[PDB]
Amino acid sequence: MAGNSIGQLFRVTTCGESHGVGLMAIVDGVPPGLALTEEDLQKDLDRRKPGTSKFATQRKEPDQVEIISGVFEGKTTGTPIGLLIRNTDQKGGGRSSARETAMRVAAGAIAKKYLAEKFGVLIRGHVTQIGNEVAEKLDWNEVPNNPFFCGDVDAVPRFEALVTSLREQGTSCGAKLEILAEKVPVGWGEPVFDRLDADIAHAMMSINAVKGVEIGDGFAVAGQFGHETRDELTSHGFLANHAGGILGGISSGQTIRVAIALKPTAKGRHDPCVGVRATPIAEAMLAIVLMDHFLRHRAQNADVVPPFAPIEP
Amino acid sequence: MAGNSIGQLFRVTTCGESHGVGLMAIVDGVPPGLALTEEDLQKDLDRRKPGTSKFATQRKEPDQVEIISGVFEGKTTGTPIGLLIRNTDQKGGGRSSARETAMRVAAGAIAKKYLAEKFGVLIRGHVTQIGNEVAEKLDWNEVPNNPFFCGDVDAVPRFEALVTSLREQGTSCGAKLEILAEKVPVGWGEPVFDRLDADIAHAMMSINAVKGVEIGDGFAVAGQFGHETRDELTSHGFLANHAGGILGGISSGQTIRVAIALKPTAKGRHDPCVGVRATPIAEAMLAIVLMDHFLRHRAQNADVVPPFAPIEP
Repeated sequence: MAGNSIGQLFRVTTCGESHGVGLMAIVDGVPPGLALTEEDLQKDLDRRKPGTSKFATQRKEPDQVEIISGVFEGKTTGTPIGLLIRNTDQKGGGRSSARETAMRVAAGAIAKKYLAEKFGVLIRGHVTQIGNEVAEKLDWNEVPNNPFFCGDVDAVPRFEALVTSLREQGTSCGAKLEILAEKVPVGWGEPVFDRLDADIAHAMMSINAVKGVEIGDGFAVAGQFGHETRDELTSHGFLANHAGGILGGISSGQTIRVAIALKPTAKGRHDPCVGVRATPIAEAMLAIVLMDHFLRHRAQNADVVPPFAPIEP
Repeated sequence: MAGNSIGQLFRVTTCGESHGVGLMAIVDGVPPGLALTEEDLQKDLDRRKPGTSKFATQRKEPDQVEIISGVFEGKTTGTPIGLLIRNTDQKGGGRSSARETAMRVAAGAIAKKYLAEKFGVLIRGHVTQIGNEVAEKLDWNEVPNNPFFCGDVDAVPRFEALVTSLREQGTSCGAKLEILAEKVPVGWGEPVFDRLDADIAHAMMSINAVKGVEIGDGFAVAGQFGHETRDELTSHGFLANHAGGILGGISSGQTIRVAIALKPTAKGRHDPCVGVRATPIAEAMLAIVLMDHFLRHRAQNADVVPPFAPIEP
């Protein structure tokens, strides 16, 4: 069955079998005035498989999302937004689990686009590891350039070789993704039980191969020592973002760092690392949580008193 | 300034400031007929101090939980159960935060008893690592013999040396705890968004200082390769809980394995590794989610029927 809803104020409620007739979502709480169209959503959808009709050799135009309510004349009305995908599962039956993820990613798209305009929040994820290959550096312009979402232009070949290797031998490997949210206003999160890190973990943990979630330095913290605050020299600065942007479960101000670990996954099926495909959904999940908490934080302000630096519309 | 509640069927709602008059919870959803008095709760509350006789230079009584409603003649009636702790702030000297943690432990104590009596579920935690010291073996008998919740009697010496140093040096260190849930029935959890692992993670992260949560093999999984090897005479059995007792977001029937990483914090009240005192609260939170998913699982179906299982009173 299903626990098919997520969010208090930004709410996504869904349904649909991968083999069923179609897939649906109702998304509540998105304020009126947001330019929004189907294309905005597909573009994130189609990001899940980074091919055009290019990617799978003879693949069709993919199944397309349709906005059924909530948008008037290109803009959000501020009523509940309905999404539909009709499954053109072309007329033992298998199942492709990109259909099971669609509604999340279409909804996250809505929360991304809203948070980018309003705040310039930018939510982006990259695979740091596949099995025994690690990326060692980050270049945002590189992650779209290779089919692993890898920020390290020199590991891409090494990742590529490991994928080529596994394919040969009827195996598959684990993955670790990092997702970041930047330009996130301070103060979001709801201790005790709805800390921003908690909802994040909750949300990420809805993705299927996930075995862990961490925030900031995450697990390394186990081995660390409390050597961060009392004495400085003249130059130094302790913005290492050890907390990964959440402290006491409310946003810092700093970028938000979350990592997750996806496990290995069971004609030639080119399996081998389905985990990299989780990036756009991991990005989706984070957006959905931040939007929810945006709305909660606003609902708890009689009205605003900044603070806001030289302004950066 | 709170999101002060957790659960859908087993629901726990709280309030109380540490220097407020008192602390309260209202716990919803416990079936009638569980044997319950204040003592079943203090035992758990008083476990935040592995030694209560074992204290630095003086100890108060301490502070006693009172059950306000939902029990008759020693038994849950099935009505919401009210809990209160009146702060004897005493009307400085010694100040502790054990207070923001009490209603959680008290309510976990309840979930825990019900699970223990009904399904014989066993939820215990142990500290696997403090700073640079790691414990190797687990002997449940050891766990309450030391003040570290440590299951390895050869690590106790080392943990003691480490902590004794750090306190005189004035340094704090992080910890890593493992919490286990044994004899948990198969079936529990609610995908897509309320998977058991998602709600575990969510809950673990309400504990301050947690920077990571992992299920089963957890972060090891990024570096792993996949198959159920193999077809030959010796090959590894599926029940090595790689999954830590959750599959596709629902309990497997295997033991539930959860690890969390807690970061270092910052007269003789110096907390070098407060992380170890989090063990009872991680037990409570795991009990609270389990209890919740039990009821939700009951609610889902009209008729329970085999497997025969172990449902042991």
